[PDB]
Amino acid sequence: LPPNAPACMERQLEAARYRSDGALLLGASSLSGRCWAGSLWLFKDPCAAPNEGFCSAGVQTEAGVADLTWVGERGILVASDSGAVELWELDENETLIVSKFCKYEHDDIVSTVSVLSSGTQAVSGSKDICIKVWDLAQQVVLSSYRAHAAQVTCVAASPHKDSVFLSCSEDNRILLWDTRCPKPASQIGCSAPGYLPTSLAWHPQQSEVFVFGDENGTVSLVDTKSTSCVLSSAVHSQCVTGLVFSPHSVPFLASLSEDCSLAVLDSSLSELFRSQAHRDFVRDATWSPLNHSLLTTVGWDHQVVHHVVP
Amino acid sequence: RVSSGRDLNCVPEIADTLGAVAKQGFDFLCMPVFHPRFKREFIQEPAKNRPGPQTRSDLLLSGRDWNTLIVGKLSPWIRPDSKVEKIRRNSEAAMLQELNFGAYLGLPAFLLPLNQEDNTNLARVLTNHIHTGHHSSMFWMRVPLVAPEDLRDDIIENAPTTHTEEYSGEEKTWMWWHNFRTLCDYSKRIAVALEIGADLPSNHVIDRWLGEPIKAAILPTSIFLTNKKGFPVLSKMHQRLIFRLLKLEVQFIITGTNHHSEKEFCSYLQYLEYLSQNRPPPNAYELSPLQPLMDNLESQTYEVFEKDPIKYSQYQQAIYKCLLDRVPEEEKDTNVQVLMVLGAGRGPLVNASLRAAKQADRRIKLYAVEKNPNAVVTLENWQFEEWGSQVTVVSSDMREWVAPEKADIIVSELLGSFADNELSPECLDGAQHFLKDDGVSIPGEYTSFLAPISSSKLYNEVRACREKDRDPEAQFEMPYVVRLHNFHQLSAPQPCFTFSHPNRDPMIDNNRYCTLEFPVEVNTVLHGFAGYFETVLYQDITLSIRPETHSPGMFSWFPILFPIKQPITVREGQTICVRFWRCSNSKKVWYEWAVTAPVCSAIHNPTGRSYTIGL
Ligand SMILES: CN1C(=O)[C@@](CCC2CCCCC2)(c2ccccc2)N=C1N
Repeated sequence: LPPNAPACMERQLEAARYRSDGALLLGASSLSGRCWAGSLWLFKDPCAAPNEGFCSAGVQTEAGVADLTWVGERGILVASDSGAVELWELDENETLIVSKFCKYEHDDIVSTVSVLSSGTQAVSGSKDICIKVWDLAQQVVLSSYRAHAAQVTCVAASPHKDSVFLSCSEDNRILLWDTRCPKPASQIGCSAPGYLPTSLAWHPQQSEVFVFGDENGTVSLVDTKSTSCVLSSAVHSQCVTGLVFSPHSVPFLASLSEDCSLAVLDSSLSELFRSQAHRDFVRDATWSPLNHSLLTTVGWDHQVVHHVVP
Repeated sequence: RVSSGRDLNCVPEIADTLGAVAKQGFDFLCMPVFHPRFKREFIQEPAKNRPGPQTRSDLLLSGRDWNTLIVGKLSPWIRPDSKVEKIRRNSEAAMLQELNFGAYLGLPAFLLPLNQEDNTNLARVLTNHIHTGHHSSMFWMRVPLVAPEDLRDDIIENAPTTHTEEYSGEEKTWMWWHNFRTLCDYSKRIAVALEIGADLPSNHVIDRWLGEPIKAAILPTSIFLTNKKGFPVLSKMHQRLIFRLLKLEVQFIITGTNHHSEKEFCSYLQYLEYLSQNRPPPNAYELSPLQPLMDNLESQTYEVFEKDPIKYSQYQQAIYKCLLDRVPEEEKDTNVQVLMVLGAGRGPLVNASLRAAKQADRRIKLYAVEKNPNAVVTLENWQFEEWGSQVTVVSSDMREWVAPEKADIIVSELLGSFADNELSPECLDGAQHFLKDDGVSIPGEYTSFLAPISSSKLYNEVRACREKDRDPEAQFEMPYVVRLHNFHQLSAPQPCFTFSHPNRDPMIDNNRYCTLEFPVEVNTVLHGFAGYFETVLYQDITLSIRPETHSPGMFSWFPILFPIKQPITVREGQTICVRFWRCSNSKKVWYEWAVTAPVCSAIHNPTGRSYTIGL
């Protein structure tokens, strides 16, 4: 086990992210028991997870982790319960995780974070209904937006645009943002109001189309230009918590849900693979950069399952 | 001082967090009983079979700490009125789980949110929890002054914010509270935890919360302004609301992170303590809300009613002026003016009549009439030790007493909340036979007034006065003595009935009936009617409890409240029509009242079944 790393990892695993070289990043939260705090973990060996004694680097954050995102190859952006956005950098030999800044700006729990295309700016969505644009270098808030009426469920930065991003909330609004406009927010999505949006995922090849999951277990494909929903599928029986696209030229869509199941869909949203290995809520998913057919998923059951996608 | 608490949606170490908020100066802490992100499953496998614990132990804090320092918080993911049946059914079980756990810890209050129009199922789950085992537990409903939809920044391109005037739409948050409060059948255990926004709404929206059970006031760090030093302050409009909320003795709650990072959380509390230590000065009137009309009258009850120097200084001036007007300077020593104090009590009017005679320098022959033999003991002891042969104490009823001579001036009063004060017309009518043909009565005129009021707090207090071995609705058919600070007046008071003394009519009928139409220019809920009165002692010397002509320094006379069985919804521009009767038999006197507009109400107290004053 490395120094400064916590003795035991927290039961509920919130995030799983793959670095360019293939290093696995883990986010753990203690949502029960005496302590309600969080911890950051790095694993150079993907099969070593969730074993604490065989990790590259580890650290214990002030409060629980709600969402994570890589800031290059050494930076780690944390969405904390304390209402703070944290930035933790790696060591010269990548053995320690040191805190750069811990700025308390959101009034309630920061539930979602997304780093913009430039890598110098990042967007954060919180339960305080507000959305904030952060300066990762200056360690300050550039703009504070209160466009929604309920808690912001998901914030996703566009793949290659520093001004464009998506944000959804429990007010049944999917907002397409563009900071270049005098009024940056723009209400997009289906014609008639249906079920609340819970997850957002930008397409890696088509920068004008995206996918979203609702609270009823339905995943829908929508074009920002067409602004009319035509393709939808009842994938899960419970709320769609996450959606992640594969690195392939023809991308595969990994669907996550509270029904304790993982699903892999094509481009027409048809079921290709389904795993029920998780005995609890499936939280995060990341495709391996070395083997594009390998998909790693984490849950609140403390399981780090590795899947073989055909 | 300010009774205040800290709101936190993140508590990693319960022992370390409570120590940090106590160091800051907070009296209590609003924290979640279960983790806000910890979404539990209760029906679908295998998430429902999740290994425990579901939350942290009760052993972490002592019994006294859970009972006086911790205010519970419902998890934000719990949505019992969700469009999805699965989320709805799961939220029902989770709400019960969190409410039962809050009752198990013995928490003084539990926070539940009102952030949408439909909360009917959240109302059922709470009403079911209250009707399952009796408890002293309180439920604070988190309701904002302005809904977050009407508070959002106009930054959505294809969805602009409404700039047009919407009088009823601006009051939608009160409708969220009222509909929930109605469904829960006006539970004594359900109160308001009013959340104040960055920009306050129009005066009518804030005035709609007058008379509502507000027990807490939530203030976010975002609403605080930065002064020319770097400390958190509040706008003059936000300060006006704090002064109003401090008078209602609400518990102030601070929410959100420290935006004034160069300072601390203690400065937010220091500004609220600064507002209370420098609030507007109170008056003599300001230094249970309802009490029924008293008929026993003890030594201390007479004493508190005698605690009115302004009342007897006016009575002194009234008698002083009547003496000079009746006897000139030439008849200063040859003419003796016979004065008859009817309802002498413990001798406050008698001493005032003697001080008036010395001031006017005129001869008087006093007769102190009193029915109460306990009060006669105080009069007879006063006479032997101070007054003498000048004052003749009479232990008899003014209506049945045979006077040895006719009176020049008859002095009578209404003291405090005495039930027999309503019988004044009949008492003075049975005493005017031993009054001279040119005789004067002090007071000479009495004029009553009625006003429509709104107080959801007072309505629930009358509702709680249900007694066994009597009508379950008898409490609404009787008048109550209440303070002006509680209720909110809906229209200007109008004359109800007038009584002139001595009564010159050959066929005297003390029975009354009036129809009063009150114009209401606000959206409100009628709960009853407040009664005030004006009295003319002598010429320009008067006493009044009417809010407009109120005599400054008065404390003995409080307004009367006539409640209604079912509260009536009143809209802007609508008129409240009240029908009031003053009924009197040969044995009893009673009041009857009814509402005929906007909607009809049943006639209250028919034949005086619930309340009567015996002659
Ligand atoms: C406080 N209070 C009132 O204002 C009043 C008028 C006193 C009433 C005047 C005439 C002679 C007898 C007494 C009332 C009674 C009924 C309606 C409106 C007012 N009674 C009480 N207790």
